[PDB]
Amino acid sequence: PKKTSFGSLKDEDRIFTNLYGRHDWRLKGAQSRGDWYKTKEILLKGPDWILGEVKTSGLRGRGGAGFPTGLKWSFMNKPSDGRPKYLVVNADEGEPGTCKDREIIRHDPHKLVEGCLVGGRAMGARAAYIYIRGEFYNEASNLQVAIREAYEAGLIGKNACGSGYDFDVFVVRGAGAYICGEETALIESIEGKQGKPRLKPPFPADVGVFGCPTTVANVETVAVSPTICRRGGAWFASFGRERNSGTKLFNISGHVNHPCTVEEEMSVPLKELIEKHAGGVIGGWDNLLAVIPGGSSTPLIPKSVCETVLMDFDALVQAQTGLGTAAVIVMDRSTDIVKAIARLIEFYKHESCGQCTPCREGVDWMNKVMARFVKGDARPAEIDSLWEISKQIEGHTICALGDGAAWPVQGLIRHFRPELEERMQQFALQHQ
Amino acid sequence: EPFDNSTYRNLQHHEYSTYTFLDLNVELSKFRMPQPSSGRQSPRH
Amino acid sequence: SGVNNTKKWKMEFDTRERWENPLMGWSSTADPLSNLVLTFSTKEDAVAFAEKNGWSFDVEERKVPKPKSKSYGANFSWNKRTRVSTK
Amino acid sequence: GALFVHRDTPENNPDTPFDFTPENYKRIEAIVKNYPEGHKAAAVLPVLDLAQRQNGWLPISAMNKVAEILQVPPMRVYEVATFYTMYNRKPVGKYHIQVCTTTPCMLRNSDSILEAIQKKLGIKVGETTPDKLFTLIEVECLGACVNAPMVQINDNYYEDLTPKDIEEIIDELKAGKIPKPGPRSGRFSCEPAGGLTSLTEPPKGPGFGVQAGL
Amino acid sequence: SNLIEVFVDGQSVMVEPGTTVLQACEKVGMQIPRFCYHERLSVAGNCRMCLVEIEKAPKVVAACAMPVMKGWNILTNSEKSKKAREGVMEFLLANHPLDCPICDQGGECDLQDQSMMFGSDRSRFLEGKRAVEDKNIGPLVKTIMTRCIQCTRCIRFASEIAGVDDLGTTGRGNDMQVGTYIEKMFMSELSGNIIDICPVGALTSKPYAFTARPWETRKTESIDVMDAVGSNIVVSTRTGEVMRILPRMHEDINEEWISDKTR
Ligand SMILES: Cc1cc2nc3c(=O)[nH]c(=O)nc-3n(C[C@H](O)[C@H](O)[C@H](O)COP(=O)(O)O)c2cc1C
Ligand code: SF4
Ligand code: SF4
Ligand code: SF4
Ligand code: FES
Ligand code: FES
Ligand SMILES: [K+]
Repeated sequence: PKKTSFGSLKDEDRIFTNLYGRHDWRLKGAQSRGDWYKTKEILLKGPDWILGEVKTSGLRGRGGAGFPTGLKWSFMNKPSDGRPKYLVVNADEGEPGTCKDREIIRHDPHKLVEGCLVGGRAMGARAAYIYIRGEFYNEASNLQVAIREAYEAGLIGKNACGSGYDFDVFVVRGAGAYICGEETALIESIEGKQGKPRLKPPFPADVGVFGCPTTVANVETVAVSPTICRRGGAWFASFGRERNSGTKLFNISGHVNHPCTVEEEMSVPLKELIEKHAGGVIGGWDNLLAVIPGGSSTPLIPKSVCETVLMDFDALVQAQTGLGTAAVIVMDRSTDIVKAIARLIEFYKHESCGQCTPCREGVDWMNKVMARFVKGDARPAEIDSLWEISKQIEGHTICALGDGAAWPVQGLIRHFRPELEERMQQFALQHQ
Repeated sequence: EPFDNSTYRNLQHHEYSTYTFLDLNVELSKFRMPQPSSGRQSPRH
Repeated sequence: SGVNNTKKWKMEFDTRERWENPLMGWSSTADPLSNLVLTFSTKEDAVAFAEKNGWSFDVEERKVPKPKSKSYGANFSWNKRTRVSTK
Repeated sequence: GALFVHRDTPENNPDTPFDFTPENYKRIEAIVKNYPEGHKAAAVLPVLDLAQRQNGWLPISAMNKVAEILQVPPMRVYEVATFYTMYNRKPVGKYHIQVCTTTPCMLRNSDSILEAIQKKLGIKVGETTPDKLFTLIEVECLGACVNAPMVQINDNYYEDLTPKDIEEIIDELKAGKIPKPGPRSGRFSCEPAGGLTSLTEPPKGPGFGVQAGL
Repeated sequence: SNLIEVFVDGQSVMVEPGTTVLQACEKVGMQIPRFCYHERLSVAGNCRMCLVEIEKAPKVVAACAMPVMKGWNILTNSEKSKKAREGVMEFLLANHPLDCPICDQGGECDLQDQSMMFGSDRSRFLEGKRAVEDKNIGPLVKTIMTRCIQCTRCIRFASEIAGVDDLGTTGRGNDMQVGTYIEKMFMSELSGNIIDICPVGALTSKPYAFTARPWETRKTESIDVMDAVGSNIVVSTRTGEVMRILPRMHEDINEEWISDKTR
């Protein structure tokens, strides 16, 4: 009744069993990979069965949400209320570090659309609007090949996988705005409006895209669905600890030996994972400065604390960092951390929509004062001010991008304070 | 026939056309189950 | 948009003539009572002052707001036309 | 310039002639068919993308044309044009160079990618080459930070670039030859240099986890 | 009935379901600070100035668009609500150009009076600012877009009320600008109304511009005659002559909007 052997998960347990597209990445080899088999029957068996399978599995918001799959699927099962319920799968993946999903749409796009049809039965809906990013035009065509055969055999559309249920999904391209990855900025892009994040209520279960109920789930939720429903939610939940269980794609990346996309088991000590994933941090963990296993909207953790932490959603936030999409970015001693957040805050400045004020001029302010940090035109008090400023932009924003702006820089203030202290002290010291 | 670990089966990542998405979409228009009527032609209508 | 001024009744009068000064051009007036904006908590107290020193007076009703039925979920809809094109 | 206001340019103003091709006319009919009736304004995003790809950059006369055929107010489709990143409001070169210099990709020494490309072209980041081929603008990642440094060229992005490799592929593009996009190594997408931790054993077949009437 | 009792900051009052928090606050008399919300206009929830902390919650609730629940204590004067108020208020005011003596909104500016009550007493900004190109539309309304706080009230009062597509929000982030992109001249019959809805001097009246200021004017109310409607209006005599016309609120005849030919 225990799984102390956290780690060492093989390809047969990875949800995207062909995440590198080595053998017939399309659905033609996927029906030989397990999915599309016995799929309409579990679909027709029960909408609450579908959420039961995802609840027994227990995937929680691996696309930076921390929300259990069972919870968001269960809020949906309300009977058809005339307005046409849909699904929407966030495939923007524009966060710096989020690239594991970009690989699987090129390699496992079948489970993307198969997860929609089985997941879509859970609310009794009729169609869906997968939002693959504009830079992912190659991904979009790969979905299109996957969806055409699904339409042709009835797997998607009317008679879903041969069950008589009418459920489809239209693949539409993006325009490379990272904000459109927000669960609320996603709505406007689908219905043809500037991607300015909306507010809740109305919730996805209530008015959403086109003013009707529609799930806005990540790549994983549909992608895992064929694997954690037919093969078994208990099979996935067998790996991993309580709540945070199973395996997720790890985006070991950054200045590391072998930056790869590995779907190793989750809820594992982070130490030996990225020590074995990319053959270890390039130059070693000793030469390493700070790995960020959550990605952009996640606090950087200093090298010493990276040596002693588990990467699950619980344990990482115990270390005050986020895990989000498991975008494991590595950055070592040679590069200066203030320069790291320099490019990070610059990305946030170019992705804010300016809808809500605290993010609009706020993310502008972080870049400006941090720009002084990099050269060193500040004072130790100004470090406190930017932390105080980061407190003000925390929470007060419409969406979590402003909150997502705080987490990386806020972690710096608590963790790499002396590194910032020497950064702006040197500028004035040798200026005189 | 069997699984091979040293091929880029997704050569589409390297070869495509200028219009890829929509010529496949006009093919998608074949099934494209009819969408529910909203009554009005648009919010202004 | 502030509202913390429409809460009191006031005693104000009729405006007499305002002839420009032969010099630089100040608005010379001979209406001593014109600059007599008083304050009143309620109209009943307002008329009480008016009748106590009997003065030719008229009434006016307190401008009362109406109920703004606001629903942010309405701003997005499927068969309802209150959908907003830009926030 | 990043000036989001129309300064009534002599050529790219309403006087510009725009015509959807009859092939594109039925193609955009398919775009409209994708979205439900009563909300057909949803096509302001892809039809504008068609209007761009049809005429290289996206002309303003297209922005006026797309307004009426999609029965939307002009200001609305202007908003889509002015926000959604690339959406070139001004004329763009043949190869829309999008240098990914964001933090994970910058940490992998994409800086040398930016400056060497900017230097070998001579032109600064921004304006296009005199032969209207390459126009380089620093942008954030296309979605491949798992991969080594990355640059989006024209409509295609190259991965696993090297401070030496990135020049070679694009001077080939300058000379007309078109190298294939993707990682510029044995890496198909991002496989580890040491080995293949993922997809080493054959994938599972059918018939797994049969829960009674599964 | 279905009326729901809510213990706003103590005192408990019933209210119809679906009613947002502001209507509950003003039901008592709590004038909650707001910029992007006007009574007869769609909700934006953008300024984040009406952020007030609700009891038993780890996050500050956006009172603008949020409906009220079965029993809630609106922490009006709590430190968390005031901290949220202070953070966003200096945020709007940060990039605001230093032209209060120049801008006509002086003395009738929400951004001014709100900072007096709900505001700091100093600054913490050390960097530069952002200046916006002044969009030129109309010989009747003046636009100083550097002063705009992007509350988008103009665009909503345009598309919903005037029913005409005139203004946009071109740009993105700090560089997103309210305007027409391509140059135009917004021309509605009620075009002279966005001047009053504008919380700042971003949009002002050209003829009245640089002519008179609040404390000089002695407002006198009357009705419009240019139309058979008879719109209630406010006259702005300063020293023996009329400066500007304000649309007195009465609902039935004209609400608080008057057409150009009357103002
Ligand atoms: C600032 C921000 C950016 C996001 N960007 C993306 C993105 O690019 N792609 C994506 O799939 N989800 C993105 N998300 C996550 C979505 O908001 C949302 O969690 C998703 O639709 C459902 O995730 P889940 O299925 O893990 O619950 C982002 C979230 C935030 C707060
Ligand atoms: S926080 Fe930023 S991205 Fe989110 S709504 Fe506000 S301005 Fe837009
Ligand atoms: S709008 Fe701006 S410049 Fe004008 S009075 Fe108000 S704060 Fe001052
Ligand atoms: S111009 Fe005025 S009304 Fe319009 S968004 Fe700016 S501040 Fe608001
Ligand atoms: S980091 Fe270079 S592609 Fe996103
Ligand atoms: S007034 Fe409620 S958010 Fe702007
Ligand atoms: K104004």
